[PDB]
Amino acid sequence: PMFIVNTNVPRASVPDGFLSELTQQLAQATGKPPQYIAVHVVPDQLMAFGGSSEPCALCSLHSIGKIGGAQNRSYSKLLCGLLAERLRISPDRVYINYYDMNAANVGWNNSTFA
Amino acid sequence: PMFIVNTNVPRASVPDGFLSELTQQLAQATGKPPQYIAVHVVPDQLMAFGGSSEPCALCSLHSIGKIGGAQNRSYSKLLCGLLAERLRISPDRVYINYYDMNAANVGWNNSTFA
Amino acid sequence: PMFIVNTNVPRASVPDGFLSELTQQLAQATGKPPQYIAVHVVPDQLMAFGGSSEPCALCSLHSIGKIGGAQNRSYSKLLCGLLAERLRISPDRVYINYYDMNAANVGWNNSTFA
Ligand SMILES: */C(S)=N/c1ccc(-c2c3ccc(=O)cc-3oc3cc(O)ccc23)c(C(=O)O)c1
Ligand SMILES: */C(S)=N/c1ccc(-c2c3ccc(=O)cc-3oc3cc(O)ccc23)c(C(=O)O)c1
Ligand SMILES: O=C(O)c1cc(/N=C\S)ccc1-c1c2ccc(=O)cc-2oc2cc(O)ccc12
Repeated sequence: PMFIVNTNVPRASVPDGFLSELTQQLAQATGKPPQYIAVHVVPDQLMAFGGSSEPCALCSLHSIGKIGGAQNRSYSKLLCGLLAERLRISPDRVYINYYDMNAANVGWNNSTFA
Repeated sequence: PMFIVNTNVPRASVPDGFLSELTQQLAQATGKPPQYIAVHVVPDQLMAFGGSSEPCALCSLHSIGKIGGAQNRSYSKLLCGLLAERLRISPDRVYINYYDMNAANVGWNNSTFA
Repeated sequence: PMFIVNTNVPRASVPDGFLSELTQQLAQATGKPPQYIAVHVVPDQLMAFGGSSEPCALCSLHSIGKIGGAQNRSYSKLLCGLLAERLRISPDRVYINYYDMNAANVGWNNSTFA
């Protein structure tokens, strides 16, 4: 998986170990080796949700395949829970866009996963 | 809808209240309340368009329906107009990628929309 | 094409002229005029790949056509090669998401490409 979180929460409010925790939790949820997991947290953003710049997040979760999608709900509970507990963002001010990529459309190590 | 603008315009030339302006304009364009509108503006970016570092933008509009058909062109007129008038970016140095999301691929508030 | 690189390598490591280099290399690889190419480099990011904060990147290449099995493999060697040589990022710590955009779904200059 590749998980990206864009948030207006400041850098100082992102706990030490947060990328580690995302990685470990994504490994547990997908059941796939953690060595392939990419995580990206982007704090201090100029963002609003519902016209308010209270804490919010816009996220992306990319997975590689064709039959992917069934775990989206489970991921939403997991990831909203992490953003709430760690970054103090209300789950109702988070969107997570899920993208199931074709292997031929993901590059890695000089080629693609096709 | 979720609207994201990445630009090399500096933060100081982003007007005060610009997030609210985007939200309001999208509320009018959609005919739906501001409540579920998310906006994200990213200034100060290292960008080039056409080999030039004159002001430019790369944008995304994600919507669960409410796009396609003649709506993408209408959005482009609205959103290029706003970026030209407020951020002083030439419309010919803006790209906007439109994404018609499936509700099952959008997470929010611990769940997904379908 | 539109090429975006998100990386934890510092801004201070990005060579002067890297945006121009990416623009020219993309032109020659995709066969598209440099005048239409957008590049966006985002350094200093809070990222991990495989649980490690060693240099890594998450990239996107959007194109209206010119995306496919064989083309993407070639692009991956080219783009990993530039990230390795210029930014010192190992190719096995890079993902590139390729998006074949329909012209109807790309806004530009107050309108869309189709
Ligand atoms: C998150 S995106 N986890 C992840 C990343 C890469 C891979 C993986 C492949 C996925 C899908 C494929 O069709 C082929 C894959 O091949 C490899 C090959 C090597 O060497 C490493 C990883 C992948 C997975 C995965 O499911 O295997 C998961
Ligand atoms: C921008 S992304 N505006 C937005 C976001 C979500 C929703 C909305 C749904 C949209 C599409 C669906 O198929 C189902 C939706 O269900 C809900 C349910 C709840 O509780 C809140 C919002 C949505 C809208 C929308 O206009 O309804 C708009
Ligand atoms: O001509 C192209 O293949 C093209 C390539 C681009 N490169 C990266 S995203 C961007 C845009 C276009 C293009 C473009 C691409 C597809 C299409 O159907 C129509 C197009 O029309 C154009 C008109 C113009 O004045 C300028 C460019 C286009």
